[PDB]
Parts: sequence; C-alpha cells; structure tokens
Amino acid sequence: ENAAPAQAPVSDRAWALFRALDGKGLVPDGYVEGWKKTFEEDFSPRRGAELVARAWTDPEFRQLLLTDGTAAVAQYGYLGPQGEYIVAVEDTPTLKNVIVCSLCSCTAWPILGLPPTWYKSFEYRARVVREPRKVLSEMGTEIASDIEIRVYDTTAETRYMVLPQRPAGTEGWSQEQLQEIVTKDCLIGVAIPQVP
Amino acid sequence: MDGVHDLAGVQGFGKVPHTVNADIGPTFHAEWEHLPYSLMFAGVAELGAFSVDEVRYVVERMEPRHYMMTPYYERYVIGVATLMVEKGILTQDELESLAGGPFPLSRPSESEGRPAPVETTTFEVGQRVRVRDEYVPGHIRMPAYCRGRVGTISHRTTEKWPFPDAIGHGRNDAGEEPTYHVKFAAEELFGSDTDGGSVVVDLFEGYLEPA
Ligand SMILES: [Fe+3]
Ligand SMILES: [Mg+2]
Ligand SMILES: [Mg+2]
Ligand SMILES: [Mg+2]
Ligand SMILES: [Mg+2]
Ligand SMILES: [Mg+2]
Ligand SMILES: [Mg+2]
Repeated sequence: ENAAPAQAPVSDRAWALFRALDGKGLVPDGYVEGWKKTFEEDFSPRRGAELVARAWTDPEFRQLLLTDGTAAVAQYGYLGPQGEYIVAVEDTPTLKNVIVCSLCSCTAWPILGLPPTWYKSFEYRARVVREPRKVLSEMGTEIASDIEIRVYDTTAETRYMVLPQRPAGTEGWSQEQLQEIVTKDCLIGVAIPQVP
Repeated sequence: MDGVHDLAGVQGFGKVPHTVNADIGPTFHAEWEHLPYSLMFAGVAELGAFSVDEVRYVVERMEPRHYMMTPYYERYVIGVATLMVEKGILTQDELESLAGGPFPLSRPSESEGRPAPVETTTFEVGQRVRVRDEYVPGHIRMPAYCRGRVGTISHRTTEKWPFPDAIGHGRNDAGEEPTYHVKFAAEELFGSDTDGGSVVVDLFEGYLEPA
C-alpha cells in the first residue's frame, strides 16, 4: 500500500530517452551537449549581479530596470529561454521581495542561473508563500519587524529578479566590487548582500 | 488541476534544505541531469511536438505518490518521455528495452482542456480584481490559494501569451492574453495563519473578473 512503482535506475531511464530519440535522428549533432554548456557556463547569477551593480551606480539604468526590465536586460544581451519578459522588483527600507515558483521551479534562468535544488524543494514551494519571515529566518536572513515581505509567485511568463538594497559601507565601490557581493540568493530574494 | 503539485500553503513540511549563500555545488549533480531540459527543447523547438505548457501539465499528471517521491530532474525525464509516447514519437516498449527495466510514465489526461475565455476584461493598474471561482481539471496556472480571492493589479504585461489551459493540452484555441501581477494581502489568502505581508500572483486575464 502506497509503495513506490518499480523503476530502472534514473540514469538508465534518462539515457534511454536520449538514445530512443537520437537513434531516430530527432536530436541534432551536439544538441544536448550545447544546452549543457549553455546551462553551465552562460546562464549565471553573475549576470544578475552585473545588472544590480549597474543599477546601484547608475540612476538612469536603475529607472529603466525597474520600469522595463526586458529592455534593460536586452542592453546586456542577457535575454534568453525562461527569461524573455523580465520584471525587477525593488527592495526598500520597508519592503523585502522574495521569489518562488510554488507550482514547479519557474526562474529567470539566463540572469539567475538554473534554480538550485532547495528552491525547487517541496519545503520552499509550500512554505515561503505562507510564512516567508520564518522561512528566511531559518535560512539565515532576519527581516526586521518594520519591513513588509512580498512574495512573487512565478505562475506565468514574467520572470523576476530582486534588486536588493545597497548596503552601507559600499560607497564608491567599483561595479566589479559590488557585483561580488550580489549572490544568487540575493537575486532570488532570500539573502541580503553582505559587506565584510 | 487540483493536484499534489499545488503546494503553496500546504502545512507540515520541515526546513528548507539550504542556508543562505551555502555552496550549492555544480549546476548538474549527475551526468544525465542536463537531459530533461535539453530534450524538452528538442521536443518544443526542433520537433514542434509539444509546448512548454504541455511539459508542466504532464509532470502534474504524475501519479500523486510517484510525484511526491521523485526528485525534480527525474520528474522531467518522466514527463518528457510520457509526451514522446503520447505524441506517437516513441513507444513505452522501446524506452523500457533501452532502460533495461520499468519506466512508468505520467497518467493519461482526464481533461481535454478548455479554450481561452471568450469574455474577459482589460484591467488597469490599481483596479481591484477577483480570481474567478472556477474549477479546472486540466492544466491551469492558478494556484488554489488565490481562487475566489481579491487583490489589486500592480502590472499588466505588455506582451500576450497563449492561455495555458488550452496550450497545455495542445489545443488549437489558446488565443492570446496578457497576464496581471495581482497583489493579495497575506490575510486575504491565509487569514490569521501567515507571517507575511503580501503575495503577488501572475495571473492570466482569463482567470480574473472585476471585484
Ligand atoms: Fe516553475
Ligand atoms: Mg516563445
Ligand atoms: Mg505557520
Ligand atoms: Mg549611496
Ligand atoms: Mg575604489
Ligand atoms: Mg489543492
Ligand atoms: Mg528514487
């Protein structure tokens, strides 16, 4: 009762699917290898960090990023699969934004990178919509009591990034220096950028 | 589809398995893990065999206990394989022969889907809307926590997309609709039993009505 179905090892099933399609000429030469390279090397939260650092140091770009995220991202050439319609959401002294896909894993792939295992977890998908303060706290981020938390559930085609507040002690830092402290978790919204 | 995948608000789960900025390791933790997404794109972009929405729905169609015990990337192996069999591109026999053992698939659809709604309203930023009190057995991009609930429009998209309830079943009548960022107060969704402020759901026009 309630037992798992019998299954071949997952690797064997995944490669079987590949071989069945490839053996029928349906997968172009180097196709899955090319996607693997894109997923590993091109889709990256370093891109989102670059966008944040630019917004932090360039008021005009900040305004563009917050009003037409797609256009702002296109300037860097970072539009892509699962990242064609972009909205950046602004943290403020009274507002903390957090992103989830409660229904599956929807993520702005090209600028955040593919979602991490934890973001796709049933724990995050179930809980962050209902108890984001406790979830963030458990994850190591204390949100002050005077700050509203807003959770964006990625339920359609909008793909989101958080523009975090710029922390004190970074005044005059270069874009490269600022990029360094904007992590994947900062872009998802579960972390606040940290200054050593 | 009111399936187990509609997890938002479910109670009883433990800690999220992460502390902020902890090392998450490589993008792929096994040598096969890039295959589901890559073969999804082959199916969508190269073969034109199915839509991305059909991939979401076929994963929703995993038998519920099967869904709950299956790691993320494996669900997409199962989903993409299921679609390839349903579309007549592959057989389950050849998948199992090549796999050297059982390769159970998602369950057949119990709904033919539905067309893009004929009657909808163009909403404006600041307007109060209700999520239509409707039950859809096939694919839908409305999490149940917002069904029948009232919120305020913060954004209307400047692009339009096919209605998921149609294109998620491969139907010809998905049309196109914009979506709306609808902001709900936490208390509107979970009463006293929430520690949050607001939740913004990105909802197709066809899921909404004036409040
Ligand atoms: Fe998702
Ligand atoms: Mg497209
Ligand atoms: Mg609780
Ligand atoms: Mg300053
Ligand atoms: Mg300097
Ligand atoms: Mg439900
Ligand atoms: Mg297993």
